[PDB]
Amino acid sequence: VNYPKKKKMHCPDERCNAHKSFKVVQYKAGKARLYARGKRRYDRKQSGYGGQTKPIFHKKAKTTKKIVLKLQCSNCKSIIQNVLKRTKHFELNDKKK
Amino acid sequence: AKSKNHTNHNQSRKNHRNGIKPPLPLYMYNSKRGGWLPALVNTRRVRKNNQKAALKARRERLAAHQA
Amino acid sequence: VHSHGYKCGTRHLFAKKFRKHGVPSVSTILTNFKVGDYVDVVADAAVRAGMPHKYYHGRTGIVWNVTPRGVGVIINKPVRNRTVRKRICVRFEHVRKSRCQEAFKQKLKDLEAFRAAKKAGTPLPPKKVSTRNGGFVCPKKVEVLARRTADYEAMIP
RNA sequence: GCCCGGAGUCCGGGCACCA
RNA sequence: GGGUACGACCAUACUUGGCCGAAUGCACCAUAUCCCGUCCGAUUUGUGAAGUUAAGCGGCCACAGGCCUCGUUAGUACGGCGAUCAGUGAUGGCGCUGGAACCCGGGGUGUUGUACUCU
RNA sequence: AGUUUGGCUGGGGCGGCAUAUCUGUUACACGACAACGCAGGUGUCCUAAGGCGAGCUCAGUGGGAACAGAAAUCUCACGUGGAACACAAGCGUAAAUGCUUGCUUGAUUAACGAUUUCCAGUACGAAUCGAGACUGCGAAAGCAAGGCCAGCGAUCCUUUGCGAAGAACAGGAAAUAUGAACAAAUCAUACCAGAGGUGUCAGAAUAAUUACCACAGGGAUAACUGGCUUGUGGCGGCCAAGCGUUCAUAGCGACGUCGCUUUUUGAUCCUUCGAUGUCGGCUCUUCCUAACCUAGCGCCGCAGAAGACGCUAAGGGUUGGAUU
RNA sequence: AAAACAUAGGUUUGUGAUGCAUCCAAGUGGUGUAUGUCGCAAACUGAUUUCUGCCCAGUGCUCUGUGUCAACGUGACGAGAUUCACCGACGCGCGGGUAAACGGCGGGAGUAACUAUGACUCUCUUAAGGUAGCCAAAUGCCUCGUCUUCCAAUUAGAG
RNA sequence: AUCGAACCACCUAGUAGCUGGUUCACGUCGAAGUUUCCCUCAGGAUAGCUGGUGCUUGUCAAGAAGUAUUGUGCGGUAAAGCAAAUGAUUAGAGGGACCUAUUCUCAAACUUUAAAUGUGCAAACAACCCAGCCUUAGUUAUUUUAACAAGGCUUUAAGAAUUGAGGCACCAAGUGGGCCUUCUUCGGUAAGCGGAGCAGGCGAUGC
RNA sequence: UUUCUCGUACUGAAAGGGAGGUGUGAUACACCCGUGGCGUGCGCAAUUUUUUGCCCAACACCG
RNA sequence: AAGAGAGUAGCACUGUUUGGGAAUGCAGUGUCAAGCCGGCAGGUAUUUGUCUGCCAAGGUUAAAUAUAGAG
Ligand SMILES: [K+]
Ligand SMILES: [K+]
Ligand SMILES: [K+]
Ligand SMILES: [K+]
Ligand SMILES: [K+]
Ligand SMILES: [K+]
Ligand SMILES: [K+]
Ligand SMILES: [Mg+2]
Ligand SMILES: [Mg+2]
Ligand SMILES: [Mg+2]
Ligand SMILES: [Mg+2]
Ligand SMILES: [Mg+2]
Ligand SMILES: [Mg+2]
Ligand SMILES: [Mg+2]
Ligand SMILES: [Mg+2]
Ligand SMILES: [Mg+2]
Ligand SMILES: [Mg+2]
Ligand SMILES: [Mg+2]
Ligand SMILES: [Mg+2]
Ligand SMILES: [Mg+2]
Ligand SMILES: [Mg+2]
Ligand SMILES: [Mg+2]
Ligand SMILES: [Mg+2]
Ligand SMILES: [Mg+2]
Ligand SMILES: [Mg+2]
Ligand SMILES: [Mg+2]
Ligand SMILES: [Mg+2]
Ligand SMILES: [Mg+2]
Ligand SMILES: [Mg+2]
Ligand SMILES: [Mg+2]
Ligand SMILES: [Mg+2]
Ligand SMILES: [Mg+2]
Ligand SMILES: [Mg+2]
Ligand SMILES: [Mg+2]
Ligand SMILES: [Mg+2]
Ligand SMILES: [Mg+2]
Ligand SMILES: [Mg+2]
Ligand SMILES: [Mg+2]
Ligand SMILES: [Mg+2]
Ligand SMILES: [Mg+2]
Ligand SMILES: [Mg+2]
Ligand code: NA
Ligand code: NA
Ligand code: NA
Ligand code: NA
Ligand code: NA
Ligand code: NA
Ligand code: NA
Ligand code: NA
Ligand code: NA
Repeated sequence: VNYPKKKKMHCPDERCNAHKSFKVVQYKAGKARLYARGKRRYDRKQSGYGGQTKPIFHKKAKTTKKIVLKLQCSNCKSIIQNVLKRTKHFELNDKKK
Repeated sequence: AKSKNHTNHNQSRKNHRNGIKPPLPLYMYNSKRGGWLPALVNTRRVRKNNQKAALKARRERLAAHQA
Repeated sequence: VHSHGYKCGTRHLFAKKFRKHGVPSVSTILTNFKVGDYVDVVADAAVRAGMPHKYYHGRTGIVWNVTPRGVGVIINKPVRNRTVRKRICVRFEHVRKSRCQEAFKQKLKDLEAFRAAKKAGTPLPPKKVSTRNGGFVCPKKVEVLARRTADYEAMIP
């Protein structure tokens, strides 16, 4: 599918409270932190002689992912997240037929 | 070893053993929680006034009796 | 493979009558509804918005809520060994006013008129007479029916 | 997912996997 | 006995052909400076009265189609309940009871509300 | 060395998916209803193929115009939808839900409002009726918070967004909280809304072989006999187009149609798994008749001889060897 | 009780002692080894005779100069935890060898004076396309193959 | 007398959704083999069927009924049709294709029409009228509507039902292999075969 | 008046906060013999050959 | 006027143990202190500044407790 690079949307912030221009970026997950609480616990459990202590999930079945868009207001720079339906190909063009 | 798949036998007799109970009467469980809001807010204001008039009437009836 | 979608058996149920297609008329739009009224629920099949589930087609109930373009109706439905009062929301195009109480109301009005006539001295209309009693029957002529043997040759194709 | 190499980028490799 | 505007039911109001149409009106009709829109003032838009009922419209008619209604088909087809009923069976009638459809035949071819109005 | 090596299933295995789901029919004119019943779909696609206003009418047919023809473009008339609406099917729709065009982002936010479908009246998915913000298209009434109904996902863990700056002699209507002896700056955690997935789709992390084999059980379940059935196998009737130098029927009998038998093999799974000894031959007795020989007969395309067909009749008889 | 194992005969591999194979919880521990390549350890085939063809693409084993791979090190920003950069071996990739290592070793058309057959030709294709030999054999489904011999007659035996 | 992992003692009364057993009498009641989820299909949880304890009441009947009647809604099976749309299909006739009107014969996934048996609602008191009155930040250009109240009035022939105890809880068992039959019905040549619908039985029961 | 425990008070992740009625005004003010109101409600009390009052327990609706 | 226990405590890696959770106790190896602004503890990691309580790395010691197949 094709998505515009900019769109006009309502900004709920008290500074705007109107329809403003929003820039569009695609969402990508951040890098997993060492010293996050879940990672610290997992590393403690894994050290020693036991082996592998948690499942690993080999049986993958889905071929797509949902698309998340980060929309940033022109003023007040607030970010709103939106979810689209799953697609195999996604692109931003901002140019019609 | 296959077996039965589905049946409705004996189900009607079981349901009528203690009978099909009648529905609830119209004067119970008759709240209007999910109704049209603008009318509900107006009704609440009228109900508050009616309660005030009920309290005053009993005050006057009692005072008349104590005479 | 039967499938249990929202409309799984409605080929003939949600179809318009012969030479009767179209959208709702003006008289349907100006109906007006009040809380406590009796209505019938029938799908129109030309208005896809706010259509009730197929179970509630041809069912009668009482309206409990009115919105700008919708009506809420209370309908009985039996489940196992009890009956549940279900609340459904439909558009105003799928409901009709019910005539299920017009006979009862007419009887009450007649009784009220009976009391007024008696207390005002108005003569009362005369009572109807049953035909299940006896009486004299004087016939001009009497016919016979005796299986005239032409019917036996008649029922041969 | 990491390092690359060869073509804003598709392939070939050597590694790494708690929804 | 009619016209126009706005309608309700939405063929007894539709389709084809023929004939007639006093007035008010409705139309066809004249033309592109301006508003407006088209390849083209054909449609659409703005401004007039030169002609005409030709058409549209209304009314009537047709062994006309369709549609509506009543009979007939017919107590026929089919059905609920019953039998230590008939029959090798396929099926069928009987008892207590409910009851159709097309073809076909007779009749009919809009009713009506609000306002301004013509005889 | 330790552990694992799906399920349903006319036994199990191979096959298939009836394992999560949508349409028509079976389904018996409310609703509900099974099978490895029938005919088909789903894990996608679309910044327009979403939203609104306006204008227009489709499929097809007929009459006409240089090259031009059955089929190119122009024109007139008829045209109840016989076209189109991303895809499977059903429903629906004509100054439109279809086609063209103009402008747009209602595919946003939406105070834990209520409800339907499956249903335990749980969750998930989908959908319906509302309230508030800011908007789009319209002269307006009005329509729109996706493309109508199939197109999707819990706990724990990871990751992103929101809790801008100032204002308040005090935590208040209006300043997010904690890191427990206290302060400054980092770091970590909590509360709310999404995302990374479990297709065995209410969601374990998983390869083979045993004829060297073991245990708890099962006639809920296969491999003999028996029982129901008779498609298949076997044995017969009825009709009569033809074959028989002519002549349907001495002897046959196609195209059709009606049966019988349980000496074949299938179909089923009722009995037996704390056991009913599973091929063939040897030996011995008895029963059946659909009659090979022996008794007595009819008929012939019966001259004689040898034979064909049929009737009563099961008393008696029915062999020796080579190969396996 | 055999057609199985062993055997003499044949071939291959490792190894010059601070070794090769290898016991073992451990030590100045133990075995072949009181030994020294005509030796010791590890495999395969199975007397003699006559022979032992082609394939290194796959898997394995083995031999030589720079992509990737860990800790330890060396520097940086920061107040520090944290973080980043460089260095970093065998091995794996690249390049050779090896089948008495595990193993493998083709299709389809046309064509000679009666027909048959096909010495000859063409085509697709492999790492190589089964050579010398032998066969309905303890290996051949079709199958009780086809011909001869043995018998009066043979799903048997032999050729 | 033991070997595809010896013997002895101990952890060990190892675990078993599987097989077997489980000891006096009488009395009052009395089932289910079905729904949804589960690595679930020889097992569980969950609803239903049952027992016990009741609670609140009534006494002729409230929120009563596997039944009628009257009124008012819903429907696409049986039948019928192809001289009506969709699909299949035979043959003459009037103007070799073609056209017009007919004609033989059909439909689970065709239909204009359309039953019987069914199915929803109503048939009075926590109610309906009649009159006047109050309130609201609801609607409307205002009245008028909408909603909540308060004090007075009236009301329990025509085939024209008849039967009778209403409502509400808490705790828990067994069961979750079913089978047969009238009628309706799918697969199969058929079956004492496999699979469904409404109802009644056996199981649990003799006479 | 136990030295501990259960209960008379709950709510939020936490820092923390914490529930009577009526009348009058827009940490407000004044009183305290008292069911917040409405509907259905055993029994008792009062009328007259029926109607009304208080309603306990319990249930529904709105503050 | 002085002093008060050094391969000790701490830190890194690895293993084990604990309710102890950015590491409760312990063991192996490497590294290895302070005491003219000391050291250890104060249950979320780091750097800096206060406050509170104690002063390890040597030794002895009745009573109130066990006798779960002893005499
Ligand atoms: K031997
Ligand atoms: K021997
Ligand atoms: K031997
Ligand atoms: K040898
Ligand atoms: K040899
Ligand atoms: K169960
Ligand atoms: K040390
Ligand atoms: Mg219908
Ligand atoms: Mg009987
Ligand atoms: Mg039915
Ligand atoms: Mg139905
Ligand atoms: Mg339009
Ligand atoms: Mg959808
Ligand atoms: Mg809105
Ligand atoms: Mg929509
Ligand atoms: Mg063997
Ligand atoms: Mg059995
Ligand atoms: Mg036995
Ligand atoms: Mg025996
Ligand atoms: Mg025996
Ligand atoms: Mg022996
Ligand atoms: Mg040799
Ligand atoms: Mg040899
Ligand atoms: Mg090779
Ligand atoms: Mg092999
Ligand atoms: Mg070569
Ligand atoms: Mg051979
Ligand atoms: Mg042989
Ligand atoms: Mg012999
Ligand atoms: Mg031979
Ligand atoms: Mg025991
Ligand atoms: Mg037992
Ligand atoms: Mg009893
Ligand atoms: Mg599971
Ligand atoms: Mg149907
Ligand atoms: Mg029929
Ligand atoms: Mg249970
Ligand atoms: Mg039993
Ligand atoms: Mg009996
Ligand atoms: Mg000291
Ligand atoms: Mg001591
Ligand atoms: Na079952
Ligand atoms: Na299985
Ligand atoms: Na047979
Ligand atoms: Na005989
Ligand atoms: Na040998
Ligand atoms: Na090689
Ligand atoms: Na050869
Ligand atoms: Na032979
Ligand atoms: Na059992």
